Amino acid sequence: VTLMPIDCELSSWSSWTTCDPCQKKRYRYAYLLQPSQFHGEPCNFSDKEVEDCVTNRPCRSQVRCEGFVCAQTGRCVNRRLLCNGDNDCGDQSDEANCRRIYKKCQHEMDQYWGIGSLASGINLFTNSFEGPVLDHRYYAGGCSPHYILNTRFRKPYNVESYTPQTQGKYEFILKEYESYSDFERNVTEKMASKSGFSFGFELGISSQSDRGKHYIRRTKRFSHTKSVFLHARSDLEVAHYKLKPRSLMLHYEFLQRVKRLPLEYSYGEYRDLFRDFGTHYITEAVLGGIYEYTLVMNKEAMERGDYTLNNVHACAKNDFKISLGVSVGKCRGILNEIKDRNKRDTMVEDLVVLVRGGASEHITTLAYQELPTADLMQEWGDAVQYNPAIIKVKVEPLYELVTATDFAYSSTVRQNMKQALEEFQKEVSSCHCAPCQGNGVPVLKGSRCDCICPVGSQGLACEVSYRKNTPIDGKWNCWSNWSSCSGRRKTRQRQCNNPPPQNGGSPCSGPASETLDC
Amino acid sequence: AATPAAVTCQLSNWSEWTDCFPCQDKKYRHRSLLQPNKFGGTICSGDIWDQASCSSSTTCVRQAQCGQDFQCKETGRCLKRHLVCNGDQDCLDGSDEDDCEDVRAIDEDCSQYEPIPGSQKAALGYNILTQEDAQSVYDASYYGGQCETVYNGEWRELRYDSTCERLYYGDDEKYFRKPYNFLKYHFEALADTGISSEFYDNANDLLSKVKKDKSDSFHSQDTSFLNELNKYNEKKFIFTRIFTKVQTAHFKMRKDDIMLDEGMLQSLMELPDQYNYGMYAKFINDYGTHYITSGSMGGIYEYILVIDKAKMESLGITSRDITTCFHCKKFGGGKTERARKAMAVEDIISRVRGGSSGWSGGLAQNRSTITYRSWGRSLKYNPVVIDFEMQPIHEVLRHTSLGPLEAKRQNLRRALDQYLMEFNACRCGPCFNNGVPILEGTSCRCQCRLGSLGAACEQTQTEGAKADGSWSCWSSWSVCRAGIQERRRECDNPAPQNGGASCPGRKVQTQAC
Amino acid sequence: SHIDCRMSPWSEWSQCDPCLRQMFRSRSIEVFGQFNGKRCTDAVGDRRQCVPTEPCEDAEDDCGNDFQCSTGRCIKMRLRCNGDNDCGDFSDEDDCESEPRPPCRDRVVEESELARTAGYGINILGMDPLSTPFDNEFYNGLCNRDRDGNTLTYYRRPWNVASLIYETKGEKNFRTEHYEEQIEALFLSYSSKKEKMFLHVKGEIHLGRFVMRNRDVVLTTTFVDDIKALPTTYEKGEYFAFLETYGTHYSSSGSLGGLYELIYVLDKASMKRKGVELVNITSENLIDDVVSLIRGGTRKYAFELKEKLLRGTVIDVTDFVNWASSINDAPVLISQKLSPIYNLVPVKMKNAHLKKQNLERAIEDYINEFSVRKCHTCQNGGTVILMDGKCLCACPFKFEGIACEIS
Ligand SMILES: *[C@@H]1O[C@H](CO)[C@@H](O[C@@H]2O[C@H](CO)[C@@H](O)[C@H](O)[C@@H]2NC(C)=O)[C@H](O)[C@H]1NC(C)=O
Ligand SMILES: *[C@@H]1O[C@H](CO)[C@@H](O[C@@H]2O[C@H](CO)[C@@H](O)[C@H](O)[C@H]2NC(C)=O)[C@H](O)[C@H]1NC(C)=O
Ligand SMILES: *[C@@H]1O[C@H](CO)[C@@H](O[C@@H]2O[C@H](CO)[C@@H](O)[C@H](O)[C@H]2NC(C)=O)[C@H](O)[C@H]1NC(C)=O
Repeated sequence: VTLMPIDCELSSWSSWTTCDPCQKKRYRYAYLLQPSQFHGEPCNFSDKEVEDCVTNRPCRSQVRCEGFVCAQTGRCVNRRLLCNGDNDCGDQSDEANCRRIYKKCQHEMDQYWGIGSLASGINLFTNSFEGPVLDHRYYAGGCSPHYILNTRFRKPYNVESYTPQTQGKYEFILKEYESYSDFERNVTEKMASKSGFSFGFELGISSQSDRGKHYIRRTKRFSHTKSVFLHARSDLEVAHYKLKPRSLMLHYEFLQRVKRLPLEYSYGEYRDLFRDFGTHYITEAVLGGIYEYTLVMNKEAMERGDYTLNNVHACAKNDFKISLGVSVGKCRGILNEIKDRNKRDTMVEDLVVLVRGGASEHITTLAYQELPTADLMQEWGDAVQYNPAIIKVKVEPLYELVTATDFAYSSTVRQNMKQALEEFQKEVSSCHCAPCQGNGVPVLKGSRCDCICPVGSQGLACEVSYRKNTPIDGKWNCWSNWSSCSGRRKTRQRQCNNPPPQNGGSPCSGPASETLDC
Repeated sequence: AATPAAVTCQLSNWSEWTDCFPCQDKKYRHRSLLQPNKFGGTICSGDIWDQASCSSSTTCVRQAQCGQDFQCKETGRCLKRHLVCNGDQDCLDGSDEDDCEDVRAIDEDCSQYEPIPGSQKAALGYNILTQEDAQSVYDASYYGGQCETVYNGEWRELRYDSTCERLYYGDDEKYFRKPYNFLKYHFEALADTGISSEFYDNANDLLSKVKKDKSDSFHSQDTSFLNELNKYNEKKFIFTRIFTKVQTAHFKMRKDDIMLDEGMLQSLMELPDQYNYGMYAKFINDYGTHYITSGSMGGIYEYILVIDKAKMESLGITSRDITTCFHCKKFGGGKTERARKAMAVEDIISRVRGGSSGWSGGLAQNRSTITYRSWGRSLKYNPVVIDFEMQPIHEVLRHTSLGPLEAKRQNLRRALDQYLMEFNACRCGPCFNNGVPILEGTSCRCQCRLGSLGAACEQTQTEGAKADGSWSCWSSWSVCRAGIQERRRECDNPAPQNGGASCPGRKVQTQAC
Repeated sequence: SHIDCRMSPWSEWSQCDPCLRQMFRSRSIEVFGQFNGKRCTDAVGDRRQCVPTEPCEDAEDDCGNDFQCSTGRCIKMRLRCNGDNDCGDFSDEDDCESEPRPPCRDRVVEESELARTAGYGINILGMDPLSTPFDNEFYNGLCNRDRDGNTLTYYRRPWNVASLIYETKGEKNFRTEHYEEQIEALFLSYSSKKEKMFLHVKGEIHLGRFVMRNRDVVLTTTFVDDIKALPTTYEKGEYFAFLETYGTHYSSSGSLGGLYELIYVLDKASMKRKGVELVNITSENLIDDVVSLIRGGTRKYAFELKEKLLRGTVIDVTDFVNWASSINDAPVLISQKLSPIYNLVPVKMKNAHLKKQNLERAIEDYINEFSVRKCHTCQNGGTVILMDGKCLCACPFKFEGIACEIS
C-alpha cells in the first residue's frame, strides 16, 4: 500500500513531581513523540496527569492586596475605583452598596472596534488567537474625549493609543507571453523511362519496356504556447494600536490560570497554559485588511503531420512476328501511401484568492474569481474600519505579564515559563510530521498532523492529482539536539521533504546549520 | 456481480434485568445487534435497549450528592452559592432564583445582550459513526454570573429615518453575551478561494494503403492485391475544482470546569459505577461518541466538474482478384471489417454549506458574482460550523467540575471501544460502485452515487467502471496466548471491483493481552 | 386463473377486558389475492361489547403532589401560572388567578411551525409521516429563543426539541453518460447500430435538523389516552389499529428540506438480421423516458420550477432561489432517524412494560402480516408489489401482463 496510517506515539510518563506546597497537588506528563497522521489512531488526551497530596509543607499566602478586593473576582482595585459608575471588578463588588455612584463617563461612548480581539493572546508559532489575557474593558477612570469622525470612544486603561492612521497600497502586475512556431515542407519526385526496339529482317521482332516512378513526402509541425500571470494585492491600513508598556490589568481567566501554575517546574502545566492562552501578547499592531489575487495560465498546443507516397510501374511487351505470331504483355506495379497526424492541446490554470477583514458579503464577493469593481473595493474598505484584521504585530512573550504585583514567586514562574516556552517551540513545530506527498504542507494540529493540499491536489496526503509531475519544495527535518558544550550547535538535514524530486522546487530555507555559545 | 440477498435484522436474547436502581425505580436490559437487515429484509422491531419501572425496596441512600453547594431540586446541578439569587436562572428548576428576597443579589446587568447566535451547536455532542448531532453536552445557556461579551464586527445594519432622510446603521446586536463554556469566540472575517483547471485533448490518425498488381497476358492472367488500414484515436479530459471557504468566527471550549448540560448531568449520575454495557451504550447513543472543543464558523462552497470523452474508429479492407481468359474465368476474395465506438462521461457536484436555503440553493445551481455576493450576505445571519475538533465523549469527565469519576470514565472508555465496533458502518455489507454504507440504529443502507441503483448500488447503467475496495470489519480479537493479541481484516468488502484503489489501512491489528 | 385472496378463521374470542368492556378476535391474512383475485379488504381484527366478568382495576393513578389537570396529564406546580398552556385546555393556567409570571419575561417570542411539527410519526409501510406524538406547545417554563436563521424572527424552542439548528445546505448533483456503437459483420448473421444515453440530475436543500429530547419528553394527551385504551392482553387488531393511527416509529431526529430531481434516459438500436436453417429482417426501436420530481416549497414556485426544469429550458436562477426560499414555508421531512413508537410509551404507567412488549410484538406481526413475502412469484421475475388488499408484479420488458405471463 502507498499510504500507511501512523498512529500517535507519546512518551512514557515523567516522574511524579514533589507535592506543590500551594496547590497541594502533584503532576506528571508525557511528550508527544509522534503525531498521528494519515488517519492514524489518535492518542488519548492524557499527556497530563494530576494527583492530590497531603500538605507536607505550607507555602506563601496569596500576594497582599492593598486596595479593595472584588468579592467574586478578588481583583485588587484602587479605592478611588469604587462608586465610580464603572465595573472595574468584572463584578459589581466595587459598586455594590455604594451610597452614591458618581458617573464620570456620562456621555455615550463606544469601545474601539475589535479592541477586545487584541486583548487575546496569540500562539506565535501558529499566529492564532487564544484565550483572553488582558482586560480591555477596565477603564480605571479615563474618560478623556477620544473621537473618530463624529463617533466618540472610551479608551481602555491598558491601551496607550488607538488611532485611525489610514493608508492604502494597491499593486497590480499582469504579464502575458505568447510564442508560436510553424514548420512545413512539400517535396515531390517523378521519373519516367522508355526503351523499345522494333526491327524488320523474313523476320520481325519488337520489344517495349515502360517505367514510371513517383515519390512524394510532406512534413508539418506546429507549436503554440500562451502564458498569463496576474498578481493583484490591496494592503489597507485603518488604525494603529499600541498597548501601554506597564502596569497592565490582566484578564481574570488568565490571572487565575497563572495562579494555579505549579511552583516546581513541570512542563505539562505551562504547556496547557500556552494551549489555552498562547505564548505572546500584542503590544503594537496595525489593523486593516488584505486582498490578494494570483492567476496562472499555461496554454500549450502542438500539431505534427506527415505524408509519404511511393509509386512504381513496370510493363514490358516483346512481340516476334514472321503465319506465326507470339506476344506477351507483362506489367506490374506497387502503390504505397502513409498519412500520420498527431495533435495535443494542454491547458493548465490555477487561481488563488485571499481576503482578510470586512463584512462577509464583501469578503465573499471578493472571493469570487473575477477581479472586483472599484465600488465593491470601496465598500470592503469601508467595512474594514469596523472589523479589521491585524496586519502587523509586535509581540512580547506572555511571561512578561507575570509580575510580582500580581503573583507570588514571580521570578520562579517567569523562569518556568521561559523553560516551558522553549520546550513548547520544539514540541509544536511542524518539523515533526511525516512529509506530505503532492507538495502538501503538514500543519501540526495538536496531537495530529494535517496536510494542507495545494490547489489541484486532494486526499489525506495530497496523493490525488491529475498533474503527472509538479515541483516539490524542500522541507526541513527537525533541527538536531544541542551539540555538547564546546560551543553550541544544531543542524538541519533539509531532508523531511526532498527538495529535488519531480522537477524539485525551491531548496529549503537557510540556515542548514545553527551554532551558538553554550 | 449479481445482487446480494436480503438478510433479516437479528438481535441476541435479552440480557438479564439490572437490579432496580434505588434512586430511579428502573430496571434496564440490553440486547446486542447480531445482524442488521443489510440489503433489505425484515428490520427488527425490537430495540437494542429496554427499561422498566421497578420499586427498589431500598432508598436512594446516595441522594445527598452535594452539601454546602446549592443543589437544585429538579436536577443534581450544584451551584456556587453566589449564583443563588444572582438574577440568572442557573438551572431548569429555577430554584436558585426562587424566593429571592434580596433583588440586589443579582450578579450583574448583563441581560440586554443576547447569547451568540449559533453557539448552541458547539454544545451538541457528535456521533462519528453517523456524523449526526447528539444531545447537548455543554450547557449552551449558562453564564456563571459572568458578563463576558463579544464584539460582533458585522453589527452594521442600514436604517432609513424617513422623517430625517438620515441613512444610518442601527447599533443593535453590536455585542453578544458569551456563554461561560466558550473560552473564546473570535469574530474574524477570512476568505480563501482555490481553483484548478486542466484540459488534455489528443487526437491521432493513421492511414496505410498497399496495392500489388501483376498482369501477364499473351491466354490472359492478371492478379491484383490491395491492403488498406485506417485507425482513429481521440481522448478529451477536463477537470476543474473550486473551493471557496469563508470564515466568520473562531470559538474554543473551556477545558476547565465544563458545566455539563443538565440532561447530560442527570443521565451521567444515573450510570452505575459498575460496568454495564447497555447503560453506557445508551449514554453514548444519546450524547454521542464525541464532544467538540475547537470551532470555526463559516460558509463553504465546493464545485467539481470532470468530463472524459474518447472516440476510436477503425476500418480494414483487403482484396485479391485473379483472372484467366482465353472462355474466361474471374475470381477474387478477401477480408473487410468496419467498427466505430464512442463514449462520453460527465458529472458535476456542487454543494454549499452556509447561511440561507434560498441563496445556498441558488449558488449550488449558479456560480456568479450575484450568487457569491448574496450568499455572502446570507452568511451574516446563518453561519455554520465549518470545521471542528473533537475528543472522545469520555474525556469531558476528566474536565468536569464533578471530579475524578474514574470508574465511570473507564467504563465509558470500554463501552465506547465496543460500541465503535458494534454499530460500525463496516458491518453493513459491500456497497458496490463507491456506494457508502450507513448503519442507522439497527438498519443498513447503501447511499448510491448517481451512476448506481439498487439496494447495494450493484446494478449500473454502464457495464464496468473503476470502483474502489473497502475494508471488511475487523475479525474478533484472537485469544492472547502470549501477552499479545491479534485482530485481522481484509480489503474485500468489496474487493476493488475494476482495479480501483485498494483500501489503504492496516491489514492486521494487534493488541495488549 | 386469478387466485382469490384467503383469510384465516376467526381466532377464539378473547376474555372480556374488565376495564374495556370488550372482547376481541384475530384473523390472519392467508393469501393476499394475487393475479387480481378477490381483494382481502376485510378487517384483520374484530371486537364485541361485553358486560365485564370482573371489576376494573382502574386506569387512573394518584399523581400525589403533582398538579393533575382536567386531562390525565400531571405536571409540576411551577408550570401552573406560567401563562403558557402547559396542560390541556389551559387547566394548569385556569388553576391560576394571580401573580402570573411568563418565563419569557418582558418580551414576545414567535411560535416556530417547524418546532410544532417536529417528531413526526412514521409508518414503516411507505414511510409515510404521521403527525408528531409530541406536545411541542410545552415549554416547561423556559424561553430558549432561536433565530429562524433564514429570518431574524426569534422563536421559542419547545421543551421536546433538544435542538433545531438551521444547518443549511444546498446541493446540485449532475451526471451524464453517452455511449454509441456501429457494428457490421445453419448460421445466423446480423449487423447492428447501438446508442445509449443516461442523464441524472437531483438537487437537495436542507433547512435544518431537529433532535427530539431523549428524556423527560412530554406527549400529547390523546396519545397517552390511546395507550391507556389498549387491551393489556395482546390483541392483534387493537394494536394494529394503534400503529395504523400513530405509526410504528417516530422521527427521533430528522432533516427538513426541499428536493428536486430529473432523470432522462434514451436508448436507440437498429438491427438487420438474416438466418438460414440446414430469412431477412430489418428493425428500428426507440425508447425515450423522462421523469421529473419536486418535493417541498410553495406550489406556485415548486411547480413553475418543476415544469421549467422538465423542459430543456434553462432555468433562471431567480426562480430557483424563489423556490428554495419558499422551502422555509413548506418543508418536507427529507430524512429521519427512526425509533420504535413504543419507546414513547412512558415508564411509570400501569402495565407500561407489558404494553411496550405487546407493541413490539404487534409491529413484528404487522411487518410480517402485510409482508409481500407470501405473494406468489412473478412469472418473469419482475418486482412483486403489494397494492391495497391485492398483490401483483410488474416487468419493464416486452414480457408483460398482470403477472408478466406473456411476451
Ligand atoms: C434485406 O431486407 C432489407 C429490408 O428488410 C432490404 O433493404 C431494402 O432494399 C430495397 C432495395 O432492394 C430498398 O429500396 C429498401 O429501402 C430497403 N432498405 C432498407 C434499409 O430497409 C435488403 O435489400 C434485403 N437484402 C437483400 C440481399 O435482398
Ligand atoms: C504544400 O502543398 C499544399 C497544397 O498546394 C499547400 O497548401 C495550399 O497552398 C495554396 C497557396 O498558399 C492555397 O491556395 C491552397 O488552398 C492550400 N491548400 C491546402 C490544402 O493547404 C501548402 O502550403 C504547401 N506547403 C509547402 C510547405 O509547400
Ligand atoms: C447565472 O444566473 C444568472 C441569472 O439568471 C445568469 O445571468 C445571465 O448571464 C448571461 C451571460 O452569461 C446574460 O446573457 C444574461 O442576460 C444574464 N441574465 C441576467 C438576468 O442577468 C448567468 O448566465 C448564470 N450563469 C451560469 C454559469 O449559469
